[PDB]
Amino acid sequence: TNEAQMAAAAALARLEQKQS
Amino acid sequence: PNRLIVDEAINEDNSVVSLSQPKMDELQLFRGDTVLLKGKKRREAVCIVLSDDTCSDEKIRMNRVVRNNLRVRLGDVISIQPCPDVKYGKRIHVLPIDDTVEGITGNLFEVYLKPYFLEAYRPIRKGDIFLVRGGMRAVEFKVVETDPSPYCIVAPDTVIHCEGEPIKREDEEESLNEVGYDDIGGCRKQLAQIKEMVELPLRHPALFKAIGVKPPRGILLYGPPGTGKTLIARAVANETGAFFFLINGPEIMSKLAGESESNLRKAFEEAEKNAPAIIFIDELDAIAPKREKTHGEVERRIVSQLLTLMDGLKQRAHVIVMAATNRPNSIDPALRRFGRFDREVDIGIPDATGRLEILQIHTKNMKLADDVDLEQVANETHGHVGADLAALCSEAALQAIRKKMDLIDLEDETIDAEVMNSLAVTMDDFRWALSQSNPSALRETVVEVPQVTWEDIGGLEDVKRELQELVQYPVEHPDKFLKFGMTPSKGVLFYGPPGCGKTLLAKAIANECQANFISIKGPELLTMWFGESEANVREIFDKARQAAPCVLFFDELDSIAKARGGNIGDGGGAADRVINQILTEMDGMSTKKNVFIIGATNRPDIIDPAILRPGRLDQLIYIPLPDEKSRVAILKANLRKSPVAKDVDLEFLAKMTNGFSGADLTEICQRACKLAIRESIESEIVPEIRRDHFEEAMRFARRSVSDNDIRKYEMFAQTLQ
Amino acid sequence: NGPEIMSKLAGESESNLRKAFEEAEKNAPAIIFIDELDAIAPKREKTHGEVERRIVSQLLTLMDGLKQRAHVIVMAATNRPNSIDPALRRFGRFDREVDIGIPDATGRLEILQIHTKNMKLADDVDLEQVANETHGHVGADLAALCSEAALQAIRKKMDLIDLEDETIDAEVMNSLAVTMDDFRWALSQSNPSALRETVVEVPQVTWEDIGGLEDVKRELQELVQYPVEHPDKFLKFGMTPSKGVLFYGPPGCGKTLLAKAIANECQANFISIKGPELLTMWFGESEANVREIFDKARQAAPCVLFFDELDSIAKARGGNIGDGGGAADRVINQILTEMDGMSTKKNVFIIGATNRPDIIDPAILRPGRLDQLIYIPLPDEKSRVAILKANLRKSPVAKDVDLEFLAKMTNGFSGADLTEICQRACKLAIRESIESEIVPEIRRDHFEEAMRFARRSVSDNDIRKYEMFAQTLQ
Ligand SMILES: Nc1ncnc2c1ncn2[C@@H]1O[C@H](COP(=O)(O)OP(=O)(O)O)[C@@H](O)[C@H]1O
Ligand SMILES: Nc1ncnc2c1ncn2[C@@H]1O[C@H](COP(=O)(O)OP(=O)(O)O)[C@@H](O)[C@H]1O
Ligand SMILES: Nc1ncnc2c1ncn2[C@@H]1O[C@H](COP(=O)(O)OP(=O)(O)O)[C@@H](O)[C@H]1O
Repeated sequence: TNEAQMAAAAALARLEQKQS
Repeated sequence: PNRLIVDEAINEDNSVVSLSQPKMDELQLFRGDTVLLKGKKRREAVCIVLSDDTCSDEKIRMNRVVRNNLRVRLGDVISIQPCPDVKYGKRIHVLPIDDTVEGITGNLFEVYLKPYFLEAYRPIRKGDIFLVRGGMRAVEFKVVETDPSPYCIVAPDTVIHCEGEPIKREDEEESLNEVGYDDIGGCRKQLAQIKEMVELPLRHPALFKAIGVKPPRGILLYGPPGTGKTLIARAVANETGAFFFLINGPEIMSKLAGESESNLRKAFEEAEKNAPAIIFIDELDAIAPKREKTHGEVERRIVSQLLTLMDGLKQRAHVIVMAATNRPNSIDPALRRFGRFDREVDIGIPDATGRLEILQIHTKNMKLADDVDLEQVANETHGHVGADLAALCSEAALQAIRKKMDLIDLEDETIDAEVMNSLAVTMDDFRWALSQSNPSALRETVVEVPQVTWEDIGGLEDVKRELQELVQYPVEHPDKFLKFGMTPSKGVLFYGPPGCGKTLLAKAIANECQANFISIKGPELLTMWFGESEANVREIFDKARQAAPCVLFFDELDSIAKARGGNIGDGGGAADRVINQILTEMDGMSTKKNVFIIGATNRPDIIDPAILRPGRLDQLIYIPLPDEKSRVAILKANLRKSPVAKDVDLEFLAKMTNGFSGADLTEICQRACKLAIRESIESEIVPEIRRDHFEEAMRFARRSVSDNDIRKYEMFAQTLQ
Repeated sequence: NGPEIMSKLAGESESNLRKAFEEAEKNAPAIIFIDELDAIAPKREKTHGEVERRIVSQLLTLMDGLKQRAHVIVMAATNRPNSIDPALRRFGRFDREVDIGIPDATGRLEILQIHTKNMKLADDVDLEQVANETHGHVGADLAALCSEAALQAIRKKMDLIDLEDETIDAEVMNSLAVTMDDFRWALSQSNPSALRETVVEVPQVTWEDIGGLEDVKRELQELVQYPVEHPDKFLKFGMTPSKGVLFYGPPGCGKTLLAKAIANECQANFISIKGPELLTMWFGESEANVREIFDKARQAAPCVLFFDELDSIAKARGGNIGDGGGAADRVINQILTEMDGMSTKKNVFIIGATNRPDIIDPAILRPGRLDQLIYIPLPDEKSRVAILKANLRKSPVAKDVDLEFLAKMTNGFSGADLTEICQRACKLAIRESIESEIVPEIRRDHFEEAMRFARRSVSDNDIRKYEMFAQTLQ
């Protein structure tokens, strides 16, 4: 659903900003 | 159904797990969906699923925060199900755990929890424990009250409370600041080998009781001090749950006859009572030194006592003994016989990637400024081990603390959370620490997979292909070698002028093959000659056997001849102690261990001809000074890291630098870059390297190989046909 | 076992050792096994303590007490028969001994088959390939290899199906097969514990592997086989069998294969000593190891003891220049000493090889030692063809390859140089075949190209020296 996809977008942005 | 094996994660995030796509399709969930994980003792966790190219189909990758909440450990299996009906929460109450709230006060919510939840959109469940890092502290929190149940996503517009005393940690949960596998940086391949040996005997002992196979009962770790030998042994015990017993040589050895044996025997008896258990004996060479190297009754007896205690492990169910030493040959050889300590792992010194990983691990809690570059530090910290890289992190933190924090806070044990979080560590603080630290393992040989690739070498197109045939084909296409009865060569020697890329050639083939590169330099062969310690040759070759696949590179093979006079010397022959042991180990090394030996020399006329016989370094490759097209290629390759102006004529430079080696063309490129940088800096008191910078660099650069040396090298190569 | 007795305090080790012998008598017939014997009864010169020397005396008296302890046999294990108190070897006690050594390729295959009796193997598993690759392994390492291969198969399947319980369903184990990749994986991860030990076994080299030298093959048969196939004829005519032969001539002409091939035909244990080992003993002043080498040859009899690179020390000392002294040194003197004491009827035949006979101590060539000398010249036209055929025997070769033409070109080449040509032509076929997948045999073009890169290793300056020396000996 949409609240879970917003949670995924936030978690993915954190991982990519820190790992890249 | 929906069962997945719990393993470690690459993504460190407190709400993220990773699955391989075939399981995402069978579970009918998509990337970004929320799922529930069912662990042990009626415990559940909520997380978001992503995907990568590293998770296997049968495994689920999760971090320590999720495993702790599920009360599961690496190697267990959990059930996964989607829960697409997850919605946002309204009010939650989160409080810190007392175990971490020590020496700190102030508004921990504004410092930790609010940055953690604000625009974070994290799914939480009642009772969830999670770790928030910052201000050089790691504080963990528990969710104690929620309006929705049993889980919800925390949106930026929700109300979060944090009022009340810190909560005491429960006995059913472990502290998230305890040592685990995520605290170990370099030597990750060694940890993987240990996990294969230890995780299954301890996590699933029923399989070893039911199946006719024998578990390892003793693993010896060796390497320089400060590399993680004791960190690994403890991390394994913490992850598997086995009781950890600590023994150390010096303490046991300091005891009198009858006391050292009782203390050592007791530790083994306690491990059985507390089985499953791991016994870690540090400084094994101190507790059990070679009997033939001692004279005292206590030293001879305590070795016998350890040897019989190790054999007793056939009766002590689920007890594994680990030990640490500096060298595998510093302990009584009986310990290494079938049984007892029949497994060993070469920990060595962290490589360039591991050193960065260690710096990243020991900065997790540190607030770094935008100018901090830990990769640059990792590249400069040659010879440093984890103990030294951790020191750099602490020392850099102390520089930030003395500049700012010590002008704010009192001489007390408690600091406001806001003051700690307001403190950041800059590049000047890491640079200061780097100049103060001194590597504790700079003398030992470092073995690692090199980062040099074929694109780093200008010219020598046929030599690059030759190494691929010598090193890759024997293992990439073994059926062709068998079909035609081919016998792979065991090594190759390079000869010719210096500075033409001999080192890059050996590294580049090791890189593409993903093989370890062992660099042995002249000073090592000279030390063995002058110190009459050629036995160290056997240890070098033994490392190549354990590090395989690897490339073992012996530079400056002429240094042995130089030790005895080189050009003149005495009336004897080329054979000597060091080269004889090298030749012996070469003959005893089989191509079946995937070890390829490369040699190099700048004086091939004085190399013991024995090393060039069939079975040794039978292949000879001449590496001349680069030709006209190669010199241009070398200049272009070195400039890949910086913008080059359109007025730069690389062919003109190559035409002038007729007698230059690749090493000299690099100095020209680097000097021209430094000159461009100098102008750039002055303009602020430029975007690219201009023709004027290369023409100026030409005024300082010189060829390192004289015309007399060029003729000598060409005439030698011609003589060899 | 040593550690169990030595770990005890003074007075406890002696009582415990005595009790073990008493129980063997009470339960006679009985066998006592003392492992790590050198830990309890090391050579006397290696211990000075009162307790260590006393427990040795206690073992000696208990061994002698076996004249009263009817039907009790005591066996013991050590790493070296000369690392223990020599008193134990007196008549009785531990007078009898057996050399277990290490398994050869056939023994290694048998060990792998034994430790897989209970194992389910996939159709691709070939334990002969493993036995041939497991050089330097002993039974303990081959058992570990099999176990590790099983553990890899276990992790792949048993965890995959999540069979977490106290027992395993037999049907799951029945379908759990170990593949060839799991045995090869275990081989790559394992590490032989006896890799640097002396390897003594019957070689697999046969006469078909040696091109040319028809008269040398016959000569070795007469030197090695006839003294034991027709001992009555040697007595009848008063013949004194030769104890060894020295090979000389250009390098790379089969000196080593000749010694191995005769050892194979005779089914005798072949012992290979190489130059670096002779140099190690000289440089380290450890020439006592020569006596151990000859003692192993006696224990391994019938055997062929091959001393390669007899000139390694003479060259190390300067060869043509060096010092002002003679050819005698620590190592060659011990070699001559053991040769003189070698019994003719012990079935030990010694073969040497040198590349510089003019710097070999002439004493070794006297009657009773290496009195026979065989010259191994560069192969001739028919021999070079035979060498090329032998080196190509294991590979498909195209019909357009003219080995007689190539042999005519390589007039100055040694057998080792003809092998390089064959390997170069193969190497080209290897690349060509690999490229076709990114060919079925080695083509004439591969030999024609290889011929332009290979060179003779022995120049005419060295051949003239070899020929003149061979002429000097008639
Ligand atoms: N490989 C490694 N990876 C990460 N940290 C390491 C590693 N090796 C050492 N360290 C760190 O350096 C320190 C080593 O101290 P300690 O555990 O006492 O080890 P030692 O046995 O070297 O004394 C610890 O702070 C540990 O976290
Ligand atoms: N063919 C080449 N292409 C690119 N760079 C080269 C080449 N040859 C040498 N260099 C540069 O010269 C430096 C020295 O090379 P190296 O092989 O270590 O010389 P040495 O013979 O002193 O070991 C290297 O760091 C490399 O950057
Ligand atoms: N007569 C021959 N027949 C077949 N192969 C030979 C012959 N002579 C030499 N070779 C090849 O040359 C190589 C070296 O022979 P070897 O006798 O080991 O040399 P050396 O004894 O001088 O060290 C062998 O591997 C063999 O393949």
